Amino acid sequence: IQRYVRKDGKCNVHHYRYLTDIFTTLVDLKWRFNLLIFVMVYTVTWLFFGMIWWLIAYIRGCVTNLNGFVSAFLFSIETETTIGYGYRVITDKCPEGIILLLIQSVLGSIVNAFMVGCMFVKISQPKKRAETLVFSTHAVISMRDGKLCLMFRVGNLRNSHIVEASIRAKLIKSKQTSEGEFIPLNQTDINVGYYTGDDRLFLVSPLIISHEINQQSPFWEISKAQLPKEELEIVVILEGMVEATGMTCQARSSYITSEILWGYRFTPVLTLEDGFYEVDYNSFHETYETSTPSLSAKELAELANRAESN
Amino acid sequence: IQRYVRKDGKCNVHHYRYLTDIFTTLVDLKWRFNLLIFVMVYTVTWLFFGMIWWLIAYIRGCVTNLNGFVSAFLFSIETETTIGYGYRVITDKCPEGIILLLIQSVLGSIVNAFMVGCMFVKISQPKKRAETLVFSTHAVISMRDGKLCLMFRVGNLRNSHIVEASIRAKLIKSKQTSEGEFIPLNQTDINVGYYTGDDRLFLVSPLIISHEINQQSPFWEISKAQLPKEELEIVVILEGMVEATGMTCQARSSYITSEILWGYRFTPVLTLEDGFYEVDYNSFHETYETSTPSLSAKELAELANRAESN
Amino acid sequence: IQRYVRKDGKCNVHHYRYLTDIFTTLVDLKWRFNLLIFVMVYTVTWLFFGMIWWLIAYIRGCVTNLNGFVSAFLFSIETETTIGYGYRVITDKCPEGIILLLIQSVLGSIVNAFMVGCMFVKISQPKKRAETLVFSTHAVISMRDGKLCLMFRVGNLRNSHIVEASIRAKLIKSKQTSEGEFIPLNQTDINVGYYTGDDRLFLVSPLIISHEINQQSPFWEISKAQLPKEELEIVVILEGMVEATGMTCQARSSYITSEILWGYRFTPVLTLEDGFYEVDYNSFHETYETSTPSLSAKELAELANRAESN
Amino acid sequence: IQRYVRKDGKCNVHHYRYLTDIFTTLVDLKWRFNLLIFVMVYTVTWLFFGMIWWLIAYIRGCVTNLNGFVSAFLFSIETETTIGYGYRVITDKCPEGIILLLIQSVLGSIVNAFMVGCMFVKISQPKKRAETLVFSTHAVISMRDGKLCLMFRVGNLRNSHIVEASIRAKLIKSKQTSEGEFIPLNQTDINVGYYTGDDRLFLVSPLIISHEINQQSPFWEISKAQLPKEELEIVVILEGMVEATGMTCQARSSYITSEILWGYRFTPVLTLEDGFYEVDYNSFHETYETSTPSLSAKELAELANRAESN
Ligand SMILES: [K+]
Ligand SMILES: [K+]
Ligand SMILES: [K+]
Ligand SMILES: [K+]
Ligand SMILES: [K+]
Ligand SMILES: [K+]
Ligand SMILES: [K+]
Ligand SMILES: [K+]
Ligand SMILES: [K+]
Repeated sequence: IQRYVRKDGKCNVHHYRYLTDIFTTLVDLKWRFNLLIFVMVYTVTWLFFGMIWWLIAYIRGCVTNLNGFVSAFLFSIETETTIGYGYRVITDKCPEGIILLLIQSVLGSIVNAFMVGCMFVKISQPKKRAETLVFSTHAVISMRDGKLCLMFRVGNLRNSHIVEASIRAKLIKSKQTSEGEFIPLNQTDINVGYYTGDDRLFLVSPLIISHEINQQSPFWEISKAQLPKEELEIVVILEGMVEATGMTCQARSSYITSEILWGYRFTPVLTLEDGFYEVDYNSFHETYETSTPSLSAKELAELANRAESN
Repeated sequence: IQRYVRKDGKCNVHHYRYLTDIFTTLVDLKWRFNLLIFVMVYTVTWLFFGMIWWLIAYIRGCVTNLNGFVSAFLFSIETETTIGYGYRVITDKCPEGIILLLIQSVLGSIVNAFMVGCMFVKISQPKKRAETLVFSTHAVISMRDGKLCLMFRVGNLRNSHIVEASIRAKLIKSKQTSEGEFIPLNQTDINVGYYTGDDRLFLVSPLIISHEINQQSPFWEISKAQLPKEELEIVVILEGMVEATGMTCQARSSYITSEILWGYRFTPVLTLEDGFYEVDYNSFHETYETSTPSLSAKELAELANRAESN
Repeated sequence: IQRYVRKDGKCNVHHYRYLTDIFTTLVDLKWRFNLLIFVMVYTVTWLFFGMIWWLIAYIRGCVTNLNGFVSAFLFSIETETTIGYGYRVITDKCPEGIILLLIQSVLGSIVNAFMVGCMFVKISQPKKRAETLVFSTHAVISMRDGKLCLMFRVGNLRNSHIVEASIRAKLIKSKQTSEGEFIPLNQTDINVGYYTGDDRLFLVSPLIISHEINQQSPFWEISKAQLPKEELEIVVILEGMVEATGMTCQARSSYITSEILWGYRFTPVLTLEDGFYEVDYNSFHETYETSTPSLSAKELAELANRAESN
Repeated sequence: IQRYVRKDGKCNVHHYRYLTDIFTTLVDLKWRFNLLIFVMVYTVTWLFFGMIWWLIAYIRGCVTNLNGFVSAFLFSIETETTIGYGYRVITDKCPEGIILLLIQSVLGSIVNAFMVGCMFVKISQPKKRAETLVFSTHAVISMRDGKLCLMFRVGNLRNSHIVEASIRAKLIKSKQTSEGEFIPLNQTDINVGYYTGDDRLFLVSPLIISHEINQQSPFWEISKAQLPKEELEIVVILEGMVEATGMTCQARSSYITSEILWGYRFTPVLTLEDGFYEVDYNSFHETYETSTPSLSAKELAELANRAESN
C-alpha cells in the first residue's frame, strides 16, 4: 500500500453542508474562476436590476435619456458602480423610482462589501507561506551523546519570523489489537520536545529536530536490519503564525520507511562571514554516514546496563 | 432530567451590557434582518441629512434644481452614495453648504466603512465550518490491547485541513460532596490524550478518539450492567483553526448514558483505490459488537493482578 | 497599601516608541475623538490638495467653472470623494493637471483604505466582550470531599460561546528572600486546573472554579483566624476567543484578603424548566455559610494523617 | 565568533517560492515604496485600459468628447475611480463599449479591494507593538531563598494589556557529541516557568523572570569564575496577542556571556502614590550587587547536602 502524505504536504485521501458555509467553497478555488464569477455575479445584478428598472420604466412610458434595454444596463451601471454620468439623471414626477434606487444603492454597496472581503482573504491566505517553510528530504538515525536518535531538519526561507512556531510528529502504521481489531492508518505521537517545551522552536536558521529513541519511542524495537522491512510512515507538522498577519499556518511533510537513513548525519549548514551568519542552503538536505551501531535502541541499551552492572 | 448538549452542538440552557458591544448583538442575527437594518440605517441617514439639508435650504430660499423634500432625498443620495449626478450641483453664494457636505462626505464614508466590516465578518463567521466537522453518533466501550476504552469517532468532511485541531472531553454529572454540597451539572475532564500530546490530532481522515478507562477515569467503577443506570453525559469538543482564515472554530457534541454502547466497536472506514485513500463515509457511524468482558474496568484489573501475583 | 486590580478589571498602575505604532495610539481613544480626527485629516487633505490645485491653477490663469479658493475646495471634493459633479470638469490644454489628479485619485483611495481599516477594528474591538464575562463578587474557602478549597465563580452572559476559554489565577503578595531582597508585588500562579486540563473550561453556564489548598497552595499555612491579617490579593484571568470573530479576549478581576469568605459556599444557580436549563442569575453572587473547620489546610491534614496512623 | 540575536531583536543571519505568496513580499517593505508601487499599478491600469479603449475607439472613428490619448486616460479615470464626470459619457450606437466597461468596472473595484486589504495589514502590522515591549539590559545571577537564579526583567510600556502573554528562553551554544558531531549554534530551552504555568505572565508592571539554576539548568556547572570564559548566549522571547487586535506578536532579545552579571540584583521599580502604582522606569535597567557565593550551583548544593548529612 502507498503513502498517506506526499513529501510536499498534500494528503492521499479523497472525501449538503458545503452551503452551510458557501463562504469556504469560494476561497479554495483558483484566480481565473473567482475573476469570472465575480464578474458573473456582477454582470447578473445589472441584468436583474436592469430588468426590474425597465419593469417600472415601461409602466412609466425617474428616467431621462433612454431608448431600449441597452440603456437600462448603462443606467444600472451609473447606479451600482456609483458612476452616475448625469446624462441619464433621476427625475421627480413618479413616486416609484426613488425607493428602487434605495433598494439598489444599498445592495450595490452590499455586493461590494461582500466581495472586498473575499478578495482580501484570498490575497491573505496563510497556506501560501507553507511554501516558504521546508523540511529536509530525508530523516536519519544515529547516535547523539549515547542515545540513538531519529532526526529530520526544518527550515524557514523568508527573512522574517514565523511567530509561535512549534513542531509535532505522528507515527502512522496499521496495527492489530490482541483483541483482533485491525486499525488501518493508525496514528500515534512521536516525542519531539513536547515534555520540555523544546518543541517550541526558534526558527531563525535551519534546526535539527531530534526524537530520542527510548523505551517509549516506536523505534525502540527496530534495528537497522529490520528497518527496511517495517511499513511505517512519519508525518511531520510545523505550525505557526505569520509574523506579518495573525494568520495561523501549517506545513506538513512525510517520511516513509525507505527515506529514513540509518547511520547518517546532517551536514552543518552554518558559517560566519563579516558579521552575518551564512546559511549554505546547498548543504540543507545533505547528509553523510558515520559509524553507527546497527542494533535496535533496546538491544543497545541492555548492552549498556549489563556493562554498568559488571 | 434532560441533556445539557444536543447531539448537534447547541446547548440546553437559556440566559444592559449588550450595548457595551452593540457589535456582537448584530453578528448573531440572520440575513434578512441585517439586509433590512442595513437599509434601515441607510434610509434614515438620508432622512436625517435631507431634513438638515432642507433646514439650511429653506433659510437660503449650495442648491441647484430642487422643488420639495423629494429633491432633498435625491440630492442626499448624489452625496452619500457619492453618485453626484451633476444635475443638482453645488454653488458658491452661501457660506453654509460646504461644511455640511464635509460633515456628510466624511460620515457617508464612515457609514460605509462601519458596514463593510460587519458584512465581512458575517460572511466569514467561523462557526459555519462547525457544520463540516462531524462526530460519530455513538460512543462505544470495548477492549484495546488489554485495557478497556471509551471511543468515539471524529471527522472532517471538507477536502482542506482545519489547522491546529485538538480535542477534549468533559464529563457532566451531578454529585454530592461528603460535606453535603450538591453540584448540579458538574464538569470534570476526560483524558483523551492531553498528557502525551495525543489529543492534538491530525484530522485528514476520520480518527477514533480513545479514552482509556483506568483508575482515574470516571468509568473505572462502571460495569456493563451498571451503565444503563448511570446518569452521566459526555460532552465532546473539537477546536481548531480554519486553514482558509485564521478564524478559530469549535464543534461540540454529546453522549448520554444510552448512546454509549458496551462491547461494540467501530467499522473501519478506510480503503485504497488507484492511489487515493477511499473514505467510505457510509461506514462512518457504523459499529459492530465484539466479545467484551462485562465487568467494570476496576474489577477487570484486579482479576489481572491476581493472575500475575499467582 | 491598596489593591493592584480593581474588581472590574482595570489595574491600579500608571506608566517615543508610541509613534513606532501610531496605529495603536489611535485605537485606544473614544468615538467623538476619532469622528473629529477622521474629519480633521479628511478636512486637511482638501486644504492641502486645494492649495496645490490653486498653485498650478493660478499658473494656468485642467480647470472649468471656478472663482476663488471656495471652488478649489469643492473641486477637491468632486475628486477625493470621487463625486465628480461634471459642472467643474477636467480639460486637455495643460500638461500638468492629469498627473496631480493621479497623485490625488490614488491618495484619496489611500486615505479611505487606511481609514476603513481602523474603523473596522474599533468596531470589532475584542475587549468589549470583556463586559459580558463576569466573576463572582466573593471567593470562598470551604471543604469539598475532604480537601479545603478556595472557590470563585465564573460566567458568560451572552447566549453564544466564547471558544477556547481557559482560566488562570495569580497570587500577588510582597515578600522577602532569606537573602534580603524585598519583592513588592510579587506574582505566583495558583493551580486552577493547569495540570489536568481542567482549567480549560466549557463555559455554557456559570461554573465554580476551585483551587484545592494543598502543600503547594499559598493557603497551606493560612487558617481562618490568620486570614483577615494576611495581605494577599488574588488576580483572576479568563482568556478566550469570541466565537463570532477570531479576536482573542481577556477578562480580569480580583480578590483581596477581605473578599475571601471562610466557611461559606456558593448558592446553586441551576434549574430545569420545560426543556431549557434555567440560570437564576439572581443567585449568581450569592453564598451561604456552612460548617467549616477553622484550621489551616496544613494543620487539618496532620490531624488526618495522625488518625490513619492510629 | 559574534552573537546570534541583537539586543534589539533582529537576528544576525542572512538567507523562487517568494511568488507562491507575492502577498508577503509586499508587506515587509517600507511606506514610500508601497505608495509609489500602489501608484505604479494604479497608473499602469489606466495605460492598459486606455490603450484598449483607444483600440476599439479608433475602430469606431461608446465615446463622447475625446481628441487623443490624453482623453483616453481621463476617460479611463472617470471609469475606474468611478468619478464619471458626465462630460465624456457613454453612448448606445456601438455593441462593443458596454462589455469593456463591464470588464473594467469590475476590475477597478477589484484593484481597490485588493489594495485596501494590503494597506490595512500594513497599518495593522503586529511587529510594531514589539517596540513597546522591553527587556532589561542585563541579566543577573544571585540567590533567591537558597537557590541560585538567573534573572532578567521584562516590561510592557503601553497602558493597555498584551493578552495571553507568555515567555520562553533558549540557550544557544555550540557543542560536540561524544560521537563527534559538531553542532554550531545549537539551541536548548531554559526553564522559566513552563512546568508550573508560571511562564504565563500577567504583564501589567515590569516583572522579573527567574530561571532557577538546578541540576537541569545549563548553568549548573558554571561558577562565577568560569562564567566570563563561557561562550553562551541566551535568547529571550516574549509572545502575546495585542489586546487591541487579535494579531499575535513577538519580542526577542539576547544576553551574551558578558551581559550576565554574577552577584547582582535588580533595583525595585515599584511605589504607591495617591492610589496609582508608580513605575519608576528610570530604575528599570538598574541593578546593584549583593553578597553572593561564587561557586557553581552544583558545588553550592553539595556543600548544603553535606551539612544536612552531618
Ligand atoms: K508540560
Ligand atoms: K486572527
Ligand atoms: K463614486
Ligand atoms: K461618481
Ligand atoms: K458623477
Ligand atoms: K504536558
Ligand atoms: K500537561
Ligand atoms: K456626473
Ligand atoms: K504541564
